[PDB]
Amino acid sequence: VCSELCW
Repeated sequence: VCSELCW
């Protein structure tokens, strides 16, 4: 799960 670390 990656949101922040992908944006």
